[PDB]
Amino acid sequence: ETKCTLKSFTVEKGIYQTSNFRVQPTESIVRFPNITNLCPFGEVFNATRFASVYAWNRKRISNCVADYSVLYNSASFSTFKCYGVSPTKLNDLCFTNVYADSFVIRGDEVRQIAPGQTGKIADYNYKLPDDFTGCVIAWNSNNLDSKVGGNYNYLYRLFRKSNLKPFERDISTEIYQAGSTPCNGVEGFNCYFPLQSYGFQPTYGVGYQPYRVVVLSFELLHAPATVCGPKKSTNLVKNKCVNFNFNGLTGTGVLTESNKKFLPFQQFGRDIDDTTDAVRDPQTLEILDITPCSFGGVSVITPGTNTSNQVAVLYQGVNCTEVPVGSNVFQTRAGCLIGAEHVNNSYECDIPIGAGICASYQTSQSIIAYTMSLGAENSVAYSNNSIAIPINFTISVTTEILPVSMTKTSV
Amino acid sequence: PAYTNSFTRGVYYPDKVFRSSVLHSTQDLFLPFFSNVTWFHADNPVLPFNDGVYFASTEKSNIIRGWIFGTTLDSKTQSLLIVNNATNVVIKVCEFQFCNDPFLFRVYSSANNCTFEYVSKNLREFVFKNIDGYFKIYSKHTPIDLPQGFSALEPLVDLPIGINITRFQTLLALAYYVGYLQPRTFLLKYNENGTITDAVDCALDPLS
Amino acid sequence: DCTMYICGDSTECSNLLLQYGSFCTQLNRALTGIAVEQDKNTQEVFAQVKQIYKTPPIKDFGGFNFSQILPDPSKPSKRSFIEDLLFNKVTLCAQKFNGLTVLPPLLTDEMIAQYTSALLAGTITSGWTFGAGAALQIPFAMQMAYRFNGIGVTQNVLYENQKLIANQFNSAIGKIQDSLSSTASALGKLQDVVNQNAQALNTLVKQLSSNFGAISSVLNDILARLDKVEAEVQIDRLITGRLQSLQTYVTQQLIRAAEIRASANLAATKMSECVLGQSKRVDFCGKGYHLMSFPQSAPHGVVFLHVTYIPAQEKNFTTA
Amino acid sequence: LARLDKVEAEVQIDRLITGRLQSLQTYVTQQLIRAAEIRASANLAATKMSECVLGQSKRVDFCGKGYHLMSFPQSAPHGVVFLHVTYIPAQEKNFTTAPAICHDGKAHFPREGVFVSNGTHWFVTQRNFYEPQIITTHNTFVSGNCD
Amino acid sequence: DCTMYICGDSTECSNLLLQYGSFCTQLNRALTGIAVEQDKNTQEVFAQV
Ligand SMILES: *[C@@H]1O[C@H](CO[C@@H]2O[C@@H](C)[C@@H](O)[C@@H](O)[C@@H]2O)[C@@H](O[C@@H]2O[C@H](CO)[C@@H](O)[C@H](O)[C@H]2NC(C)=O)[C@H](O)[C@H]1NC(C)=O
Ligand SMILES: *[C@@H]1O[C@H](CO)[C@@H](O[C@@H]2O[C@H](CO)[C@@H](O)[C@H](O)[C@H]2NC(C)=O)[C@H](O)[C@H]1NC(C)=O
Ligand SMILES: *[C@@H]1O[C@H](CO)[C@@H](O[C@@H]2O[C@H](CO)[C@@H](O)[C@H](O)[C@H]2NC(C)=O)[C@H](O)[C@H]1NC(C)=O
Ligand SMILES: *[C@@H]1O[C@H](CO)[C@@H](O[C@@H]2O[C@H](CO)[C@@H](O)[C@H](O)[C@H]2NC(C)=O)[C@H](O)[C@H]1NC(C)=O
Ligand SMILES: *[C@@H]1O[C@H](CO)[C@@H](O[C@@H]2O[C@H](CO)[C@@H](O)[C@H](O)[C@H]2NC(C)=O)[C@H](O)[C@H]1NC(C)=O
Ligand SMILES: *[C@@H]1O[C@H](CO)[C@@H](O[C@@H]2O[C@H](CO)[C@@H](O)[C@H](O)[C@H]2NC(C)=O)[C@H](O)[C@H]1NC(C)=O
Ligand SMILES: *[C@@H]1O[C@H](CO)[C@@H](O[C@@H]2O[C@H](CO)[C@@H](O)[C@H](O)[C@H]2NC(C)=O)[C@H](O)[C@H]1NC(C)=O
Ligand SMILES: *[C@@H]1O[C@H](CO)[C@@H](O[C@@H]2O[C@H](CO)[C@@H](O)[C@H](O)[C@H]2NC(C)=O)[C@H](O)[C@H]1NC(C)=O
Ligand SMILES: *[C@@H]1O[C@H](CO)[C@@H](O)[C@H](O)[C@H]1NC(C)=O
Ligand SMILES: *[C@@H]1O[C@H](CO)[C@@H](O)[C@H](O)[C@H]1NC(C)=O
Ligand SMILES: *[C@@H]1O[C@H](CO)[C@@H](O)[C@H](O)[C@H]1NC(C)=O
Ligand SMILES: *[C@@H]1O[C@H](CO)[C@@H](O)[C@H](O)[C@H]1NC(C)=O
Ligand SMILES: *[C@@H]1O[C@H](CO)[C@@H](O)[C@H](O)[C@H]1NC(C)=O
Ligand SMILES: [Zn+2]
Repeated sequence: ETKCTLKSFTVEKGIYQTSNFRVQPTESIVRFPNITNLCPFGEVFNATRFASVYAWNRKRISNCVADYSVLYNSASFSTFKCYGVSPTKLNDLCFTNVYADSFVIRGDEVRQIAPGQTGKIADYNYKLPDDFTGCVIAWNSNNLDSKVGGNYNYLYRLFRKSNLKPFERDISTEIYQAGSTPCNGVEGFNCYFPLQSYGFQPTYGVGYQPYRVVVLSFELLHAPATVCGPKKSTNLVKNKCVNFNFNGLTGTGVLTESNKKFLPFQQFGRDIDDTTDAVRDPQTLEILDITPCSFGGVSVITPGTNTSNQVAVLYQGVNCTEVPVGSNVFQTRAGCLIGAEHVNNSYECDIPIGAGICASYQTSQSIIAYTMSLGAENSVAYSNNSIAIPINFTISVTTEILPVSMTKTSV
Repeated sequence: PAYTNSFTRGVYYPDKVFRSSVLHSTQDLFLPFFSNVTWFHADNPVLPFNDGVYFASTEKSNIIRGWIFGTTLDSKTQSLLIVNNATNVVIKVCEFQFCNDPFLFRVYSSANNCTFEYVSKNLREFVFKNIDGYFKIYSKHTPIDLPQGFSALEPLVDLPIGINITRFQTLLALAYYVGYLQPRTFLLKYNENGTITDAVDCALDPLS
Repeated sequence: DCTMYICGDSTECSNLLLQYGSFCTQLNRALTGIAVEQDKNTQEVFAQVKQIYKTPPIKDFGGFNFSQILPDPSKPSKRSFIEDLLFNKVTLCAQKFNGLTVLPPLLTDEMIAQYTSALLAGTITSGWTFGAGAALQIPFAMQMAYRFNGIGVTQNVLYENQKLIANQFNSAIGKIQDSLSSTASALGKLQDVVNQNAQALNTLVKQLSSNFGAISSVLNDILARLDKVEAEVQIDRLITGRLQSLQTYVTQQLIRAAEIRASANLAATKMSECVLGQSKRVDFCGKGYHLMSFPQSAPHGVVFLHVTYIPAQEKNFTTA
Repeated sequence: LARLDKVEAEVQIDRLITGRLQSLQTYVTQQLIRAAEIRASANLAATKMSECVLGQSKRVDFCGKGYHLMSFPQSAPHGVVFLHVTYIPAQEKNFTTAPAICHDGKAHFPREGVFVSNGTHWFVTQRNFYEPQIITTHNTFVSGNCD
Repeated sequence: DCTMYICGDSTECSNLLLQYGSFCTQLNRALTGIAVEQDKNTQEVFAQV
């Protein structure tokens, strides 16, 4: 691994960080609320009479267990777009609350039911937000919403003073004024009734045919969940490193019993730096600390390859109870040191490891690890009347090497 | 009506997330520090709701019992009725034809098209918010004019109702203060027990 | 850990990060150079002494009292009294999801305290001669008399006023002890380095909360909510922003490391020129004419107690 | 460019441009930092040339260990090597010493050097080399009485 | 002024800039350290007397 990370077949004496250690999770935990009540999608999709798009209906779906596969697996839907959510993962995800909206529109108007759209329907009938989190489901209804001589049950707003806000509704029938001529509450030049009815004859082209639409809006929030997918909740285990999924809160960690005094309304707890740090189990209501599964740089300690192929491994900051492991083990303050042999002697620091520990290849040779010596101890023999004077002298020549320049380069 | 200084009253837990031994800057509708709140004596006049309301009562006989919220405050629109009866807190949403002078039962002449219901010396503080299709209530009871001091209101209940509110009125059984929330950045201090013990209204003054 | 700061536990993100190539190798390599250099900086300042010189048990230093600066055997770290004050006055394994880890220094605080004790013991028992190499013992009052010659005062001034000079020195050390106990801003030069590094890490960690245009700042949300083709578009925004955030941190740490490197070279120069010798350089070793200096270790720093001769009670004379 | 038309190629090229530009900025930034390290080492080498080669330096450990005598510069690839020549005391010997000599009530101090006793006879000698001399009225100075 | 260099008078741009988080605080803080240091540099040279 050192040879590979250095991209060299030979390695000089030293300590080289080659990779990173990580305690992999033992198993996966899933914990959703123990709600058996199936969500009532049937009454929004199979209603006899839908709402006029100018007066689009809304229904809250909550405190129930959903199964969006029943919807998405059906072949009858002509369009099943989703924004900020994927139709497959939608069944694994969980939400606080959901709003189901429904109305009838022309086939040519389905393209307006998307975030950021404009036009008569988008601007004056049903406006989606810029950051819409839901799914738009639509199907042709020329078998139900049209008849010979035309069906005029449905209406849409043709004129308005200003564009609607997202999810805003306006059922007013005040005659719109398109010019300086006052209308005084009656139609005429520049004076038109704000609503109009579709020409739903059954012989019309697909763009003119009626289409039923259901829009599902998902409230992803920090608030407690009430609409989860059909996933079966697993048993709960502690102190093991495990994957977890609490009401959608997904991660990996060491679930530990928490002494943190969560108030009865609180569902999650957070780190000083706003990361999720504790959670309430949705069934037992116990509070669990989420400690991260331990990690650390893996440093390989080696003499030069021209000296020996034997090496030691330092798991930086890792405790020796956590590592999986050529079998000497020594808990330095720098981390768990493996493959090096601890000795009580002290020597000059050959290879530095940290916290006063160094390593060297020494005798039967092995990689020893020792507390480094600062130097030889020496009592100066000081006294109030003794002086030492050199009888002789040594003329010494010392090389000092200093960098002065570097290779002039241009790109 | 009279007027009084709110001091540091009206802080509440902005989110249902436990935080402890940390200072967290949050931006939400809060009652500004030292705000000039309206004062009434028991008075049951109709008042605007604006962006949100802070309501507090100093009492010794539990005379104040509920509130009504809406726009027309009549059967032409849905309205929210909150009433603390002698045995249960009761909450209802209906097109209530509220009386000209509601009191405790003579709150409305008739009701129809109901769509939501829920049933559960003293300074009582309450905060009412109506944002993103939720009506949210926070409250605290404190043993004791509005006293200067600091305590945080915990969430009492919230209603997933989409109704429109612009004005409200108080229901009495045969003194209180009203303040209005504003979008303010508050630096909140959480102790080791995870309760808010101090706050700084960042827009109040240069030191803040 | 560049790959853990940017992607955490996600293999999906880790594979996208490979498209940026060498950036995580460069970041880890740059931080490693900074870390290795911190041990060099400490070795260059403190490991100047060849041998661990020990003070005599009988401290007959001509009346000069070094008890506040020599090691206290009762302390577990064997620090001096002033060194213990310095360590107490500066006030600030891996269990962080963000991959941040703090490496221990090579020399422990106990080893650094052992080097300063050797430097100090050598200075008082042998003067400047331990720097040149032989560590020739000399009575303290006599080496102080040579310090006087070095500042251009005749050596008889030391012996004739030795009691006064010793009393003045002992009192001045007492004032330092009282000062470091009572003051706060004196160590602000070391505390600033701690505050700068802490603030830089809090900045780096808080940047994980930013969206950088993604639907969510939490990368596990995107993978739990969007399929591969859509998730990768959102993750690429987090990767780009987090990578830029980490590059900004590493760049500014390289600049700070160069500031500390300069301060360490300076501290190493003062050790050699002020502690191992007597310096003729004006204001290099405190105000006044330099006599000697005593090194004291501090958290991530060194304190030099510069002893100097300051003229006083000047009187007018006619001259020719 | 060989595989995509302008409208699609420009979208793909803008990614390479953004990444390559950031890659080159990272190199230039770190070279500026390294250049500052070399600049400091060059200023130091220039200081040692002036103070160690063109002079004799009293600065301890500036020009090698021991007392500096002289230095010789030698060029190296992108660097300079200083051969620092220094005097190092050797074979130190213990002597009894005194700060002053009392004579006829006068206190005598060494002009330069230190008083040392071979065990029976007092001598004055230079501090850095044992060369003992008779204590005389010339190599010592008087100041005050012996008390 | 990091927010004015990047966005000028635009509130629409200013809200987008918030998505990048701390970068404008870091830039202003770095330049402030440089500016404060210029007074230190002058004091260190001239205020010696
Ligand atoms: C200097 O001498 C001391 C010992 O003092 C001795 O007694 C004196 C009265 C005088 O006669 C000296 O010259 C004598 O040598 C030496 O210190 C001892 O050294 C040995 C090792 O050689 C060691 O085991 C002892 O512990 C030392 N004692 C102390 C108190 O440290 C010292 O080495 C002599 N120095 C030189 C340069 O010769
Ligand atoms: C490494 O981790 C283990 C736990 O896995 C620690 O062992 C515990 O140590 C405490 C004393 O500190 C004992 O009371 C426990 O009984 C030990 N537990 C076990 C299972 O042995 C160990 O101390 C850690 N080592 C370091 C250096 O932190
Ligand atoms: C001073 O030191 C030198 C060594 O640097 C000594 O010279 C040696 O002396 C011995 C005889 O005692 C000879 O055998 C060696 O060949 C000499 N070496 C050299 C390099 O000349 C010298 O004796 C010492 N002088 C004193 C007075 O101790
Ligand atoms: C809630 O209902 C009230 C009506 O009771 C709305 O108030 C009107 O708003 C329009 C602008 O949209 C004004 O032109 C009218 O003058 C307002 N009427 C009154 C009596 O104030 C209010 O807009 C509605 N709020 C929402 C969010 O739909
Ligand atoms: C307060 O209101 C609650 C309703 O919210 C009343 O409770 C009902 O009381 C009747 C008997 O009078 C029972 O048949 C119902 O089952 C109760 N409903 C619930 C939900 O508990 C209560 O009686 C009222 N109290 C007073 C004093 O009027
Ligand atoms: C309850 O609300 C509905 C509207 O949702 C009212 O129904 C309307 O009643 C008027 C007559 O008053 C009719 O002209 C409308 O056609 C009705 N609309 C619908 C959709 O049916 C109903 O009257 C309300 N009931 C009460 C008691 O107020
Ligand atoms: C050296 O200095 C220390 C102070 O740092 C002196 O210790 C004090 O001595 C007095 C008695 O003279 C005690 O009452 C104090 O409690 C001591 N203080 C400490 C901190 O120990 C010591 O006496 C001085 N020694 C000499 C020879 O002057
Ligand atoms: C101390 O120094 C004196 C000189 O001042 C030495 O005395 C001489 O010793 C030699 C024999 O070694 C005689 O030949 C001389 O005549 C002596 N001179 C005088 C003036 O007496 C003495 O030997 C030295 N002692 C030691 C122990 O070195
Ligand atoms: C609507 O009814 C059909 C049967 O007529 C049923 O298969 C379908 O599931 C119903 N819709 C929903 C959303 O369940
Ligand atoms: C869910 O399960 C727990 C047991 O783990 C049980 O105590 C609780 O009552 C269940 N939920 C409901 C709503 O009953
Ligand atoms: C390897 O070591 C041998 C001595 O054992 C030496 O002769 C040889 O030059 C070395 N080669 C390299 C590439 O270091
Ligand atoms: C090393 O020293 C420790 C005490 O620090 C002792 O417990 C241990 O037995 C010693 N081991 C050897 C091999 O001497
Ligand atoms: C509070 O506001 C009213 C106006 O609504 C004003 O008349 C009154 O003087 C104010 N009181 C204080 C103390 O500011
Ligand atoms: Zn003369």
